[PDB]
Amino acid sequence: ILLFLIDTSASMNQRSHLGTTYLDTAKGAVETFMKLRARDPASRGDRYMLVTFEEPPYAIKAGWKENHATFMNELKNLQAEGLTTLGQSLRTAFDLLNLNRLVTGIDNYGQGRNPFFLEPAIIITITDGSKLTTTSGVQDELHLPLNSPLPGSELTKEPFRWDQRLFALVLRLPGTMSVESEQLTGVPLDDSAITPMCEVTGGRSYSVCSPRMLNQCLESLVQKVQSGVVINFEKAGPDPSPVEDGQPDGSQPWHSCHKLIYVRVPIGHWPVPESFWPDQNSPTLPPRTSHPVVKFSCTDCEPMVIDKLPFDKYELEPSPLTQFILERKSPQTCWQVYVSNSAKYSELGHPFGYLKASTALNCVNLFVMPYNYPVLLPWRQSFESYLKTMPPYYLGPLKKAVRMMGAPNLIADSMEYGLSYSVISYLKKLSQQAKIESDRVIGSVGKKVVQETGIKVEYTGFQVALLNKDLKPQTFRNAYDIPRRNLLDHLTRMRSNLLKSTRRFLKGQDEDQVHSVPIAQMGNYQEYLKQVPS
Amino acid sequence: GQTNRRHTAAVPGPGGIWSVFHAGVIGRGLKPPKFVQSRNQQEVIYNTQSLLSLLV
Repeated sequence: ILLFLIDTSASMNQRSHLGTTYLDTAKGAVETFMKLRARDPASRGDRYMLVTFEEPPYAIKAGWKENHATFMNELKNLQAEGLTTLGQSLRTAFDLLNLNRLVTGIDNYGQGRNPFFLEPAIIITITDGSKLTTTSGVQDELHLPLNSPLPGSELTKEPFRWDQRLFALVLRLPGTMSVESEQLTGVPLDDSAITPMCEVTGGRSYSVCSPRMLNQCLESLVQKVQSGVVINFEKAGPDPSPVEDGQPDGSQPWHSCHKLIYVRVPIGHWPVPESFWPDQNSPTLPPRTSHPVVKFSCTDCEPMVIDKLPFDKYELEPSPLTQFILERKSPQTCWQVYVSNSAKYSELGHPFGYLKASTALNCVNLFVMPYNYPVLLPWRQSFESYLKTMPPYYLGPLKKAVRMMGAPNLIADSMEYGLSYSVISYLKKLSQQAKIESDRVIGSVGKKVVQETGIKVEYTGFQVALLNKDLKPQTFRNAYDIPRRNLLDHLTRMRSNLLKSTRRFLKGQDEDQVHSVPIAQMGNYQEYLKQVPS
Repeated sequence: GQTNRRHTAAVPGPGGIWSVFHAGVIGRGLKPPKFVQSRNQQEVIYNTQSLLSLLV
């Protein structure tokens, strides 16, 4: 799923050095991105959406239940007229991407946080350089407005989601020559108000300066689409305890890269449950975070973990692997990882996995382990006392693995909270109704706005008409659509047309055809008694 | 240097029973002005001489 955000604002009317405006260059770049992505044999399941800088009823051009034909037709007729309302457009796009999330089961907020339930989405937000306006002045903060929150959105406290990356294109093409071609293989950043918003999600922001640089950035962007598993790392709290082959001193601490969870839907178990201590009676649930604040500690702690535990291959995208490569990729050794923010009743973090590398030393495998592996792996009334340290709802998925061996547990203590189940079906129904109402009025514009609003300065109610583009005057049916110049000739033409008594008469003077004239479409409505047997 | 009376007296395609032969006009055709700059050759360079003398 790819949602292209093209502003089509009035500031996108300035002409480049090639002769076309920035909007035409953006549309051409989108078309070349389409034809480049079509090369990879994986573009048979994705869906394209379009978002412009227009009113909430008119911002979306093609959303759910819209094929490629209507999407291309809407992107073709894009007009650059309006202000640069970036915040409202980003909010509308994020709400559109989060319409079918509370109904299928993604981010249920009650049963862990399953990383194998993915809904990838990439935003391009092709906008102008700077100087965004909000009908009052020029702002320099880019704060997303919060006026009408969706039902069930206060449990994340952030507009974007687990898998929602945000790339940006500014299209800073000069007007005279664009002769800046010193650095060949180098794509700098835009350094604008959208740069922090993009970096928070996990995607960079390109700075287009030349058509060659545009082609380079488009060819570099097609290689950044996969399953979205974005997790945040922190150096705390080990004081860079990497004393293995050298001495530490770094910027590879707050790594917020993605992870490629390739399927073999995705197959996996043992998710990151949450970051708080869930109580048995809690009417209000604390809001989750889109990026989990999980921290790693550099300790050997028996990296050899061999068992019949179901295996996972959530591949990690190499972005800050320099710190690992400095220590020879940690051969035959790993380092634990633990989620912060009160992972248990009374403690600060519980190691639930590690980041052991592969034998090929190519990337990090991201070995996800159970909540507390070094205890259950090595019954004398031990498991009954051990199952009290883990979160309650967490007994859900692990028991499935126990199904591979037997079934000692039951549904006696399989209860998260009596108040968490309530006020959940109503929120899901409200979200479904909102998604249906949004998908219903998605393409039907029905503007019907043509007036001059004649002010005084039949009274207080007059309004002069405006020039209608698609008027289609009926010359043979309506007599008012016949001007004075070609009146007598048109009169004789109408007379001859009425006195001819032909078959299948029409009221159009000369209606040649539409913009498209297909050969197969016209040849299908015919009959040819021939087969060419010879 | 640099309406309908005439259209009615010759209408009905000379048949009074069919439509016109053509199918309309595109714009106007046969631009009336078609004027060319032919004011004068002499006494034009002397105005330029006077202007250059003023500028000098």
